[PDB]
Amino acid sequence: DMYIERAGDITWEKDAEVTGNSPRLDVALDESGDFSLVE
Amino acid sequence: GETTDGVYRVMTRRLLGSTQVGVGVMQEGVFHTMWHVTKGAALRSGEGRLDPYWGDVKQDLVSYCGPWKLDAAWDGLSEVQLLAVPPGERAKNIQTLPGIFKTKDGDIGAVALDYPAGTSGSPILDKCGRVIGLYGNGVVIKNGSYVSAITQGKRE
Ligand SMILES: O=C(Nc1ccc2c(c1)CNC2)c1cc2ncccc2s1
Repeated sequence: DMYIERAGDITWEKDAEVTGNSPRLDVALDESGDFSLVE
Repeated sequence: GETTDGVYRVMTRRLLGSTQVGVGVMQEGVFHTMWHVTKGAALRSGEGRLDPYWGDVKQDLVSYCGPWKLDAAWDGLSEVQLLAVPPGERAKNIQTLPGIFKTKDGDIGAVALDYPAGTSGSPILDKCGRVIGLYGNGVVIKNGSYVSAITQGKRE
């Protein structure tokens, strides 16, 4: 049985940790909502 | 129960202890999450019940108490922040520049950040604090890491 709990306000934080790359990938989306890589 | 705007954890007591299966956004009295988090099942908020209102397995989105309210979009240029709510850990903003998912039906933003599967439904924000999409549906790359799409719904 599922329940929800508050975890915070939705705001932008100035000087948050900046990480992660920006990959450009060829993908396909099937009828079940699952993504897959096309190569 | 609690209908204040904000980010919420989606929890279950079906498995061992209390387990976090995902996250969602409360905005304008509507709860927004990814379909794979709840599978369209009802939710509890204190003593109150939240019933599903709209959902789609292909978009992997679901709204409760009313129609989908989030309509902001990534501008295709600027950095964004993932407001990650990891299981058992405090909400944390992480800024990143999104990549691109190129599909036969158009391009979609993508964030390359790795978090537990129980973080699915965490919102992605623009510099004004607007929710431009939810994190949790994407693909696994060569090294085993995840790249999620910036999944956004349509506000009717
Ligand atoms: O498996 C996942 N997501 C998902 C599950 C079931 C379905 C869909 C997506 C869409 N169709 C049904 C993951 C989300 C995630 N986040 C960060 C790191 C690793 C993962 S794996």
